[PDB]
Amino acid sequence: AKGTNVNDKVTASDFKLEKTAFDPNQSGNTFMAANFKVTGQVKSGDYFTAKLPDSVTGNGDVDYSNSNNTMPIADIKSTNGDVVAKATYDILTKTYTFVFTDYVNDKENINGQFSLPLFTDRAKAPKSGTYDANINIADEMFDNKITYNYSSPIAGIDKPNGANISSQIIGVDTASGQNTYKQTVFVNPKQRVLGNTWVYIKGYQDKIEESSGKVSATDTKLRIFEVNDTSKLSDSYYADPNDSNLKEVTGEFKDKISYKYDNVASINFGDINKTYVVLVEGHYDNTGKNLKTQVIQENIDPATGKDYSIFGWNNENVVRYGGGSADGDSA
Amino acid sequence: GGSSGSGSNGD
Ligand SMILES: [Mg+2]
Ligand SMILES: [Mg+2]
Repeated sequence: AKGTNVNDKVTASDFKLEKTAFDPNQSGNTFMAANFKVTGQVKSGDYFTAKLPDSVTGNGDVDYSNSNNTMPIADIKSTNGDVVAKATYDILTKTYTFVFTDYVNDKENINGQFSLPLFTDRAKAPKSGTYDANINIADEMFDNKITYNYSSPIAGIDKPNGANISSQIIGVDTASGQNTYKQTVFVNPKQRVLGNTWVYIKGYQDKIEESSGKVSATDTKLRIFEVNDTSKLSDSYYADPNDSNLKEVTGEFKDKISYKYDNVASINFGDINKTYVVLVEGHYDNTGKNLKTQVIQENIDPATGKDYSIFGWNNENVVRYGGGSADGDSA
Repeated sequence: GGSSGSGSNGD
């Protein structure tokens, strides 16, 4: 029974970010860690909170939309095993709520510590740069400066007509059992002149038997957006379908998409000129093995006819973990 | 041995 907010009775101490700068596009993240003391006593149901700013998240590329935007967090326990608090995280409000167990009833003067992984907010920190990241714990603000150095999505063969494609898995549902994923593909970020262009989306890289991903007309939904100003796309791979910079052309690709070949989707872009965003809504099996994907783009020269080029891009994500402990007095 | 992400599962 979630009851009373006792932020006024808890105080945080020794706050440090594990590191202040990283690359979210190369599995970069960090941790917030701190001690806390409960001046006074509490009981089963009392709770305290931590709150994340716009710049960061607490779930990262793991999606919890099909799970009521609530992600469970590892129990906070004593030395001798018993749970001292149950912890939860709200994605939408970026709120950590630690609610005490009955363990704390017959206890007094509770001290503890936690370590929680922090990731980027691809939507709200869409560009590489230095952001403000002031974390709140127990009605107390801790100022930090965070710095995201994204590996640019603008990548490809180094000829004026060379294939160039990038992608990123920015959402993965591991909790629901629905097993879904959201991936953003950047087709032609160099926006160079390309001829007879083809794009392939695989959910397996080199070995099918090694990536859980599944691509077919059933498990995969695709949306395609003509970009107006490539100068305004995110470095974080986040893409807003309702951005005016994007124009959905999905209705123009009816007879240009194929799921015939195993675990791959073909997209006949043809003679293109601009950058295109492809929103991918896919699924992965219950084989328990990892989700590994690959996007491949190939093209000729519009002016020549020869001058072939092909380019591949691998994706995979890593899981981090939270940790916490606490204790009081056995009387 | 390219782009990769990171996230949390809580459990
Ligand atoms: Mg306080
Ligand atoms: Mg297939």
